[PDB]
Amino acid sequence: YRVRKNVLHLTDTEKRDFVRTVLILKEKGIYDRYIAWHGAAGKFHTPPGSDRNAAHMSSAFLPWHREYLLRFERDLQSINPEVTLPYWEWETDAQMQDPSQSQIWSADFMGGNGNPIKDFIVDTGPFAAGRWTTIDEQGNPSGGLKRNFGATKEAPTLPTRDDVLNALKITQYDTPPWDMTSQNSFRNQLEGFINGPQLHNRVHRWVGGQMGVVPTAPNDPVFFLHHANVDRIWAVWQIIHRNQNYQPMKNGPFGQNFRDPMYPWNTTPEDVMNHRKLGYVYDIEL
Amino acid sequence: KYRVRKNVLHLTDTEKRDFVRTVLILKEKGIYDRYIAWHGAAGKFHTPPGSDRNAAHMSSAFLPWHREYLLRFERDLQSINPEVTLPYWEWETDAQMQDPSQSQIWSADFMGGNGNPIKDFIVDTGPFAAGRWTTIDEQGNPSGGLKRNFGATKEAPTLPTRDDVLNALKITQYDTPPWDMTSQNSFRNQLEGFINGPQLHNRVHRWVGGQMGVVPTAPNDPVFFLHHANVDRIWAVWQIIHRNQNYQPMKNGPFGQNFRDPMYPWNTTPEDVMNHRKLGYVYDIEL
Ligand SMILES: CC(=O)N1CCC(Cc2ccc(F)cc2)CC1
Ligand SMILES: CC(=O)N1CCC(Cc2ccc(F)cc2)CC1
Ligand SMILES: [Cu+2]
Ligand SMILES: [Cu+2]
Ligand SMILES: [Cu+2]
Ligand SMILES: [Cu+2]
Repeated sequence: YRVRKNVLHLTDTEKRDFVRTVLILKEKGIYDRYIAWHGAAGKFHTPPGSDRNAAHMSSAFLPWHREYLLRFERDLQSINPEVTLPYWEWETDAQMQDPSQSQIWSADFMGGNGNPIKDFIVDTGPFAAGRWTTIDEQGNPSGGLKRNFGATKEAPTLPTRDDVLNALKITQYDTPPWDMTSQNSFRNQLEGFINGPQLHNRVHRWVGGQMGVVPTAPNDPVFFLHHANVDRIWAVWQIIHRNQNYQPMKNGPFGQNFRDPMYPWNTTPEDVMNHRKLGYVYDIEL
Repeated sequence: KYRVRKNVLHLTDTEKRDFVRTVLILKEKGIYDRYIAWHGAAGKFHTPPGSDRNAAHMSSAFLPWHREYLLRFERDLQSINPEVTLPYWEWETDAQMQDPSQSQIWSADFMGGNGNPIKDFIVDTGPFAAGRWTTIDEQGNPSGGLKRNFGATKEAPTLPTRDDVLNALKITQYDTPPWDMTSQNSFRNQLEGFINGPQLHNRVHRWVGGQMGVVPTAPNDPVFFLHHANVDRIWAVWQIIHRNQNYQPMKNGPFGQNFRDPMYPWNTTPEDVMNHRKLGYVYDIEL
């Protein structure tokens, strides 16, 4: 009942209402809760000793962020019942010679790249320094939003459309030991550790700035449109592989299994396996 | 009103045994680690960023946060054993003793004893000793055992007394602006222990030492829950005395500190946990 559109197919009002609603949540102090939640899960290892955490590098990577975006979208609609979370189709932006000139990086939406003159501090758009305060790992002020498109050796370019399709061809959702080293795994493949960095992981490194590391990534509002696309690819995969379900169903590390509570919530992957059941849908399904 | 919360000294041998085992079950399942993480995560959620106030401490939300914290915890106990309830450690009566480190609460059948100076004060007695109990650090990585150092600090060589508790109950205002560590004439700040600190709640932490000495790793010691159960009790008693004194601020305080503001990392508000009886439990001193 709640359509989630593509950024390029948004009206000027839809772009305006979305941005404005985010700034309100920021002013209310609700936005910082999500920044903290994301960082808090990143240090919750399942189990302690492994490199697997509640939100990343394991099987719960996809359902966690789905619930994450869901709650966020719910807080959006508590302000404006018409606003929904759009998605950034970065696989299509890769077609451009220079993706930074895309309409998603316009001054009326997310702003542009960082300014090399000003330590790559974002000085354009509604989320520039002085109009948008960011925090660091410890929860202290950091001094502005940063962005450095394709300035990394491991990720100088965005992933391609072919990368997305090759990921959808995978049969298993995930494979043991449900981590960074999982092979033939759609979860691990979409995350981006298969000959990394790729896809989701590559996009983070590509954007740079706060998006470059896990604990500070949600400081950039593009984080939510990026994962909305990640959530879409997962949704499409479920539609293709109707007979394939979430893995592991159990006996994986606690907090990674199908009926396990996902820190820091009581929500289980089962509770968020069907995005239609959650009350939203993507425009490509219509 | 149906779930009695008793005193550790008033517990049977069976009740102590059942409680301890239940804690060990939650630990093995991986549920216990959630609370350690929750506590540490709120300690770095500053309200607002820049200030010394966090979601769980050094502010007005200190008391309702831990009440909800203990509430959720007590519920996870009953998911295992529906008869087990969370006891409280009356540290004010232990202060009466010549040596508090001799309380029956520090016996091998409950919480174990003090730390071993030979092995960096690692606990080697009780059900939560090294090898029977794994602990984690700030970053969420294994730390290698529980520590305890009773009264080894200059600013907290002794536990707080009954008079400290009484004098705190004599305070009229729940809290005062700027609703933080420097609040004066505040029951919250008093009971927390920043008034000539460390005192009361804060002093107990520093007294026990080890993981209990710092905020992010404090829940690694199961005594953390019996300690805050006593802190919650004193708060409950204060509410009974001053029935028309309510939570402050009702508004205009930092977000997450107000009466109807969600307490990170939950959606629970101080209003939702203002009446402990409505939460489904009571303390034995009320009967
Ligand atoms: C490939 C690589 O080493 N990285 C490490 C950094 C990481 C960044 C990141 C940030 C937030 C997330 F929720 C997930 C991942 C991307 C993958
Ligand atoms: C007085 C003092 O400086 N402290 C700092 C250390 C702190 C310990 C502590 C641990 C966990 C809590 F939930 C609350 C408090 C007690 C107060
Ligand atoms: Cu994430
Ligand atoms: Cu991400
Ligand atoms: Cu605490
Ligand atoms: Cu405490």
